[PDB]
Amino acid sequence: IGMEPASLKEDVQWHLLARMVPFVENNYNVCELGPRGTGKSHIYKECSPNSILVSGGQTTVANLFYNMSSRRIGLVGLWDVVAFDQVAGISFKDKDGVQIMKDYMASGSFARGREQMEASASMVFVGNINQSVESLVKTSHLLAPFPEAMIDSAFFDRFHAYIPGWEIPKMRPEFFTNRYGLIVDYLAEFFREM
Amino acid sequence: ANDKELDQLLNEHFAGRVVRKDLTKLIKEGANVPVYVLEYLLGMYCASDDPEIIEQGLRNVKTVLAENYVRPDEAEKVKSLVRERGSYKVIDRVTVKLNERKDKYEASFSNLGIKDAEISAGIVKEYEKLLVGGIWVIATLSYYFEEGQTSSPFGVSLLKPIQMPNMNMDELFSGRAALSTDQWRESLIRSIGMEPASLKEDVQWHLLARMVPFVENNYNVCELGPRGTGKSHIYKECSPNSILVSGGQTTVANLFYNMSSRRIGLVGLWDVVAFDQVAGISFKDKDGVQIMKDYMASGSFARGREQMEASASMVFVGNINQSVESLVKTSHLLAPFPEAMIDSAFFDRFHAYIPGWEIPKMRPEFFTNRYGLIVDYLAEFFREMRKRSFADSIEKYFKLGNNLNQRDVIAVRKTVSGLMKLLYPHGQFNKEDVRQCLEYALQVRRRVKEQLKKIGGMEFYDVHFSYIDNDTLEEHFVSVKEPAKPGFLYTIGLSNKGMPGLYRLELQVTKGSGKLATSGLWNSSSAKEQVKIAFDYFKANASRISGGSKVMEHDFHLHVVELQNTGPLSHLALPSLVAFASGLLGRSVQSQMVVLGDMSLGGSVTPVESIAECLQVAFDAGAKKVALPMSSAADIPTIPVELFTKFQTSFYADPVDAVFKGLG
Repeated sequence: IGMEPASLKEDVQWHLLARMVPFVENNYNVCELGPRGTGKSHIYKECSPNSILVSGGQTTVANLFYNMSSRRIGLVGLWDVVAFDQVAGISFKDKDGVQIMKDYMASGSFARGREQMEASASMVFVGNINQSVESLVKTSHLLAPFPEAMIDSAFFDRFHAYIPGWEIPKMRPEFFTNRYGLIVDYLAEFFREM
Repeated sequence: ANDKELDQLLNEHFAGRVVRKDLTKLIKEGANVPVYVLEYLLGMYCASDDPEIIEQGLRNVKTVLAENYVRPDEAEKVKSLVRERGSYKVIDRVTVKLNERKDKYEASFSNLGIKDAEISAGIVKEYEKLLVGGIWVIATLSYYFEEGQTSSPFGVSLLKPIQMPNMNMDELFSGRAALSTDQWRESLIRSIGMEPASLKEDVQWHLLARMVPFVENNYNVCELGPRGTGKSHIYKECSPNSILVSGGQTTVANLFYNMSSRRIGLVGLWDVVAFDQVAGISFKDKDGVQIMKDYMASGSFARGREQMEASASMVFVGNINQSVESLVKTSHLLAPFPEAMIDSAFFDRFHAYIPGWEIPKMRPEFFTNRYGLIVDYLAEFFREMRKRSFADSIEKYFKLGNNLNQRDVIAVRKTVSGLMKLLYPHGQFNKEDVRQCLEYALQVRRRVKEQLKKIGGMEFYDVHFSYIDNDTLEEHFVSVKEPAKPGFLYTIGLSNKGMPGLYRLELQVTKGSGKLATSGLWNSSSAKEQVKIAFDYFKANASRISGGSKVMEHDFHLHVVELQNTGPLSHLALPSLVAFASGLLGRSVQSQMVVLGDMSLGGSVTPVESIAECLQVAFDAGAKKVALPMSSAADIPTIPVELFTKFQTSFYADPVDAVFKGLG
C-alpha cells in the first residue's frame, strides 16, 4: 500500500490491514473515523481499481443501487468496495434512502420497485475526527460526525467494525515506504479472487 | 423419540424433499445462491445424518458452489472456455421458452447472458419448473458451430437442478395422511425454523395464522406485537413469493398502478404483501386509503382506464410499545396504525387480528435444529394450495350465529378455509378439527369486531360471535382473552329457560324525532313489547320524571349485552325506563345498582320472581346495591340475612320512584 512496516507499530499495521479487509469480504460494512492527513482514502482511490470513492456527500438512491428509468444496476453491482468519504456530507434526497441502505447492508440484496437484486459490494464510511477521543467518549458517541439523518441504532448495528482512525499517525514521508512492494492490481486481483 | 419417528416419516414419504436447519445457517454467510438453493443442495447430497456424512456433504456443497459459480461481469470469459474446450460446467439460473418460429426449446441464462441456447426436449420435459420461473442448475454447456447456421452454437448437454424440479400432488397428500394433525402442525412449525416443543399450542395456532395469508387468495390480516417477536421473518426470508414493503413510504403508483408506466403495482406480482412498521405508512396521494379500501373490498381496483384484479394477500405488521391492558382500557388495540387510516370501514376490511403480544421473544430453544420442510417446498406448497377451496366445509357441521353479518361471515369463512388448507390438504377431516379452526377464526374476527365497536360506536355493537351445532343445536359462544355512564345499567332476570342471568342495558340518546330502536334482545317479541311499553310510559310521564326535558325531540336506541349466557330476557320495561331516565337527564346511575322487576303500561310494578337467585347473582356480579319493589318485601324473609348484609337496599313505590332511587 506504500506504508513502512518498520516505521509503524504492530497495532497500526493491524488497523491498516483492517482497512483492506473489505476488499476480500462480500458486503463488509465498516466505518472508520480519523484525523485529517492520516491517509484514510488513499487506499480507496489509488490502490485498487475495484473500489470507488463517492465524494460530495450528496448522491441519489437510484445511482448507487438501481435506476427505475434505465433499468440498470447501480454502483453496488459494479464495484467490490464502495467508500463514502467525508461522512459529514452524506445526504439523501429520498427519505427511504436510509431504509433501502439499511436493507441492502443487512441482507446484501435490495427490493426496489418490483424486483430484488443481489450485490456483494462492501460498504465503507470514512470520516474526519474533529475532537479528541477522550472528549468525544465523555460527551457523545463516536459515531456523532455522521449526520443526524442516519444516526440510528439499527443503521449502525449492521456495521461490523469501527476502525480507530486516531491510532494511525498522520501520514509523513517516513511512513511512506520506498521498498519493494506487490503490484497494486496484483494485490487487487488477489483480493477479488479471494 | 416422537421427533425421531417424525424424521423417519419424512424420509419415507418426503425422500430427498426435507432437510434440517442448522446447516442452512452454517452455510448462510453472504456469498450467493439464495437459501432454498443451499438447502435443496444439502437435502440431495446429505442423505443420512452420520457426522462424517453431514460434514462431507457440507464440504461438497461448499466446494461445488465455489467452483462452478460464474459472476456476471466475467460471463463472456466463460464463453471462450466453452468454445476452446467444447464443454464446460456452470451454475446459472436457466429459463426455457419455446421458439415456435424455429420449433425448438430455447434456454436463457440470467448471469451468463446467453439468450438463445438450445436445450433438448427430454431435459425440458423432465423438469417442468424450467418453464415456470427458471431455476438454478448445473449445466454442461457445449459449443458446436457450423458455417451459415442460424441456430445458436451453444447447447446444453447435461443439466442437473440445484432447486426443486416438481411437486407431486398424490405423494404430498399421502404423506400428509401418513401423519397425525399434531405431527403435521409441528412439522410446519419446524419448517420455518421454530421449535414447537418450546412453544405453547396457542402460540402454534398463532404461527399457523401467520401462514394463513400465503394460502388464501385476497386475505387481509393485521398483527401487532412487541419488538423481536419474529413477525417479519416469515414475510422476508421464508418465502420467495412474498414481499415486505419497508420504509412506510409506499406510493399507490408503486403499490396499485403507475399510470405513467401503464404497469400494475405490487399487488399483481406477489402472493403476500406485508407492511412492516405500520406507523410509518404515509401516502403522498390522497387516494391511498380509499384505493386500499376498495381493493380489500373486492380484490379489483379501478385505475386510469382499466379495472385490475389482484389476489395479493395484505398483511399489516406493527410494533406495540405499551402493555396490552394499557391499550385495552385507555384505547383500541388498533392504535399503532396512522391516524390517516383510522376509520371504521378501513379496519372493517380486515379478516383477522393476530395477537403479537402472545408471541414470546425468539430464543434459540425456540429455534428448532431438527428436520424441516424446504422453504421452497413449503412456499410452492402454499402457491399450489391457493388454487383450492375448503370454505364450504363449515356448513356440514356448524351454522354461524346471527350476530355475524355478511362481512363477518366472509372473514370467518376465509380464515377457516385457510386453516383447513394448512392443516388438512388431503381433504379428510373430522368434526372436532372443524370446531377448532372455526373457533380460532371466530376469536380473531370477534377481536377485530371489538376494535370496530370501540372505534365506530353503534354499528359494530353486535360482537357476540357464536356458532350453533347442526346436530345438537347447541350454541357455543367464543370470546377474547383480553359512576356508570348515563343510560347504562344492569338487570337480573330469568331467561326464557328460567335461569337467573345478568344483562347490561346501554342507551344512546341523540337529537331526533322521538323514535326508539332496540338491539341485542334476541328477537324476543315480548322483550320488544316490554321496551315499547316502557317508552310509552316514559313519553306519558316525561313531565313527572324529567321536569321539562323533551322526549319528542330526541332519538333513542337501547342495546342488551348478555354477561352469563343464560338466554334471552323477557321482562325489560323497568330497566328500559330507568335507561331512558338516566340517558335523558344525563345523571349517572349510582354505582353497583341492579334494576329488577317488571312494570305494566299502567305503572304497576311486579315482584321479582325468584328474588333469592337474583340477589345471589347480584352478589356474584360484584354489586353493592339493589332496587326492589315493595311486593318483593314479603319475599325478604325467604333469603338468609347474611346475603342481604352485603347490599344497601333501596325499595321503590312506582317506576318513577324506581328512577329516583336509581339516580339518587
